[PDB]
Amino acid sequence: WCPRELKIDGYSFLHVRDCSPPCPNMYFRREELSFARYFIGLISIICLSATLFTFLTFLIDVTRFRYPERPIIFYAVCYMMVSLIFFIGFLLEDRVACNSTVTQGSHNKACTMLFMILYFFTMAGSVWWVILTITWFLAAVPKWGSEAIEKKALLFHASAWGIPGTLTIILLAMNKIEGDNISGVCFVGLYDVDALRYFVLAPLCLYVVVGVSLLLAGIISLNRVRIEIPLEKENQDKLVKFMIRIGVFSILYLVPLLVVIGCYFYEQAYRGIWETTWIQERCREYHIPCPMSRPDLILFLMKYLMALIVGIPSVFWVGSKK
Amino acid sequence: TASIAQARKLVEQLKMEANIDRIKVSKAAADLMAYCEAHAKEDPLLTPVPASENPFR
Amino acid sequence: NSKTEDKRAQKRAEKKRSKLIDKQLQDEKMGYMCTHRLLLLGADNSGKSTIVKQMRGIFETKFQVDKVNFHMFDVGGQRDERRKWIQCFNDVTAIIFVVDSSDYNRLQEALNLFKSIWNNRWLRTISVILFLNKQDLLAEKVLAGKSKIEDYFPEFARYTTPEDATPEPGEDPRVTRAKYFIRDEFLRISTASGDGRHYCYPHFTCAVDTENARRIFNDCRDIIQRMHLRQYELL
Amino acid sequence: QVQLQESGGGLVQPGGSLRLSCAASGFTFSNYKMNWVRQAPGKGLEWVSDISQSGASISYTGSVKGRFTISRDNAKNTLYLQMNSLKPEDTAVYYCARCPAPFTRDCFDVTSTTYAYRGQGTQVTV
Amino acid sequence: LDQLRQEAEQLKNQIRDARKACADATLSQITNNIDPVGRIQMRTRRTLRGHLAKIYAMHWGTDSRLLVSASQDGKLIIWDSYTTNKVHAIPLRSSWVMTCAYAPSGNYVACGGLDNICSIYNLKTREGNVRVSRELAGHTGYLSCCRFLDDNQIVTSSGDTTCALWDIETGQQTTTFTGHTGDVMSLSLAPDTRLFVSGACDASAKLWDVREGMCRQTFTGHESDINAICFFPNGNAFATGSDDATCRLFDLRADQELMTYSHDNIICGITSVSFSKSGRLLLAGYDDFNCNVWDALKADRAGVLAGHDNRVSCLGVTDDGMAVATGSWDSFLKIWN
Repeated sequence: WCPRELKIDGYSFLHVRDCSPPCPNMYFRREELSFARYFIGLISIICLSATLFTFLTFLIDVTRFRYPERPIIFYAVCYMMVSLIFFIGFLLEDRVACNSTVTQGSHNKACTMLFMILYFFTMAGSVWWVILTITWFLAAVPKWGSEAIEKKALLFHASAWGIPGTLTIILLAMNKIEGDNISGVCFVGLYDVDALRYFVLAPLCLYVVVGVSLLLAGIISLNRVRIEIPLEKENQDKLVKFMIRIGVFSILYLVPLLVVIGCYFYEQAYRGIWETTWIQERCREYHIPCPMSRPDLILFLMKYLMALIVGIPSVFWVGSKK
Repeated sequence: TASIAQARKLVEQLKMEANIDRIKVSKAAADLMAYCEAHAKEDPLLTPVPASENPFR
Repeated sequence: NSKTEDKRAQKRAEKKRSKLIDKQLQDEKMGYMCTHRLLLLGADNSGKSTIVKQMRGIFETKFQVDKVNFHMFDVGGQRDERRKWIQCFNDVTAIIFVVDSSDYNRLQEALNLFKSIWNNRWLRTISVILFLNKQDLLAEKVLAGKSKIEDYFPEFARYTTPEDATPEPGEDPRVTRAKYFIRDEFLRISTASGDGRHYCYPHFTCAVDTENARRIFNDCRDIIQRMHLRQYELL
Repeated sequence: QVQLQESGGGLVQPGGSLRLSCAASGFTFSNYKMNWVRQAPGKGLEWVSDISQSGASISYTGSVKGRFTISRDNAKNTLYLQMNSLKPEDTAVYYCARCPAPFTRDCFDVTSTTYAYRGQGTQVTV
Repeated sequence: LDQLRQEAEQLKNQIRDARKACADATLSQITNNIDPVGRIQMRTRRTLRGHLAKIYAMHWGTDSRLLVSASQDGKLIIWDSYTTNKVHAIPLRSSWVMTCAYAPSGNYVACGGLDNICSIYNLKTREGNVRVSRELAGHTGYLSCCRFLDDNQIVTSSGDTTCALWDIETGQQTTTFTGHTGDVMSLSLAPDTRLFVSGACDASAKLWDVREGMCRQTFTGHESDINAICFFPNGNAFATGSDDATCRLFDLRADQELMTYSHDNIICGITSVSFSKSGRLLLAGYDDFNCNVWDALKADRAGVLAGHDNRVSCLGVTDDGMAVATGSWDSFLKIWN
């Protein structure tokens, strides 16, 4: 049934009303959380600095970044919003998210605005990478110059902020915002089966598949030139380096995103087993009527690492130092 | 060349010699620099003007 | 306040007129940059009119191939001095240089004109779609034997047909040797100064050819690709 | 004022050796490419030879390839052209034309007498 | 016909000897006590963008407010220097324009070029549209520079060594000026409108009067084609820019070359030449993407003004000497103060 200490003055826990998930050792005992906490600190300095140099690049001059390769800056800012959110979660610990049960629902301002920034900026960063793929597609296959691509750019903005904008708000209609216990942030679907499957997996998967399709189209339209040039003459030692550079960029961004997607599928696959195991092994000590897999620390820490690290490739595309 | 073209050249060269009426080079340079110093006060580029005076602030 | 209101009304009317003019310029942007402009150079007897015939001071003709427009200029109203107005044709994408292969007296001055076009400061980044007009007259002249190449080019004796050359199906080797000698003579001064940037595109055409527009279209596509491979570091 | 003086030439039997001298007054002669251009009777203007600023790159019309030679002296501001083993069609009026640009290797000298930077020339009769 | 050249050489030698006897001291050592101009930095106050292709010529007019610029699209755009507003955008039937002029009274605008036709347009219409008011033909070569005497007469320099004066309502030439051997490339009118000079492609600048078709005098001393010319505000001197990297200031009264402005560092050729209101500042737009300002008294390069992505094609200075307009081949007009 429902434990007496997990009561509020209605959440989604044990499929019954007015029951809340615990805090902070429901699945992980020991100081391991803090250990993971220290580890995420070791990753924060990896992100908070890296594309900050890209910001320094955008603090050097503006006119260099033409629109076919411009949305990388919007991608960088949209993921450094996520980076600073995880940093302030580190600062505000479980105090921000555990008042003691979790901070579920739209009651306090701690989870609400933190979610509004995040979910929106994570989705915005994904859409901005999709937009960079759009610009590469339109600057590779139909050979659009870097002045007739900006005229539709506002329309792309209408799909780069409005599309997350109608998703960062529609989740509030059902009040599906929960705090995170591992790091101390607020997000969606950490304890639901439909809040995160239909609102995180589907958009990211659609973005990944369209990005891969249009980027393969761009790389094969560039391979057309790669096979046109050296058949006649020329040494063919310049565009090949550029294509392997863009390929390393694509892999170095896309692999962590697919790892995040796979970890999310792992969560949706074994969430039922995890909650059943919790029910079975915390029933005698809590004298609740009793009606086998444990979650892994290493791969959750790795998934948080992937979700925090995907802002790397924007420092890749800064080129030679000047 | 043609007789007409060189005839025109010769008659022009002789016609400019009918009246020449030149001036001393030193005196002409003095007149030039005198004009330059006389009209330098209201020149908007030799001396920059404040933002109220020029309309290109 | 009424005078100030009228002044602001006139200012907004002027701003609206400026915005309408800017909108018209932006509308004309795509139409102007879609077209390709070509300039024809050659001698009086070079026959720089037979190039396009089916779709036919300054002689301008327009022809469209495969949703690509081509303006084609034949400025001949000026004097023989060329060092001044040839700077006007800097935004053109190609130069169609038509050379009469049959005549040999004018071949040297055609070579000198092409060298001057290639080495010009304001024509440095312009690719030349070099033609070789009147192949049949050249063929009859060289098979007749009345005129000899060595009378005007002593280096014809120490020359042979290149292996890269692909002769037309059915002809004696002499016509191929002569026409590829002229082609190599133009290409020698075409590939001596310009380090990339612009390239020569030799072709062989006659007075009865009916597909020169296709050649020009393909060559302009290649020039456009190589030009787009310039601002970007890819090459 | 720009001026070019041509000396040499005249009634010369075929097969002889003849030197033509072009002296430059006005401009800096050590900075300009220079061409030699002849006009035959009954024909139009045609280019014969050229020489660069330092004399590194020279070229000749194929009708006079090998036999003709060209040189220049920047200290004297005077250039020379020597013909050897002459054939009788070389009779013509010869001009030294200046290449009208400060630092180039190309220009336009074959014009119907409307050119400016060209001396009066010498008539070589054979 | 050799004897005619013989007395031509005799009179040339007489002219040279007379010029040697006339001059004893140059302007360089005369002006030594004059304090220098000082380092002047003209920032790009305005940037007048919007032309589709390269710009060739511009003019200011009596009011220092309205530019006009001709571009290879076939567009004459009439700007407003104060607010950067395109007042008009006249299209052309021939895309190859090479010069433009603006009348002293803001009524007419002129253009022309490789079509060998001078087109005059009204900047007023009761119907509210800009129309081709007049087409002027009779020039075989391209038109290089046009200027307005008044609303009635226009003097145009063409590519066939001819400068012609035209009456607008008549439509035909009234007085032609010939004598140049090469193409005339620039034209400048006097403050009192009585005289005007034309610099050609033979290092010759010929001074003419607009009443009778005679050349008053010829100025020589350059080495290549003359690309620009401009009178002094006094009206007794003029500076010519050429391809030989030299700007030469000449005196009308002295019939002699006065001063040379050049440096061993510079390598390209001058395209445009203009003065300031006082006449001390000579602004010359070069082919090395920049413009150089000089003092007309000591030949010292006071400053270099850059900011163009191509060669500088046209330079202009307002009649009150307030701002300098530069137009290059990168379709960008710049106002400097």
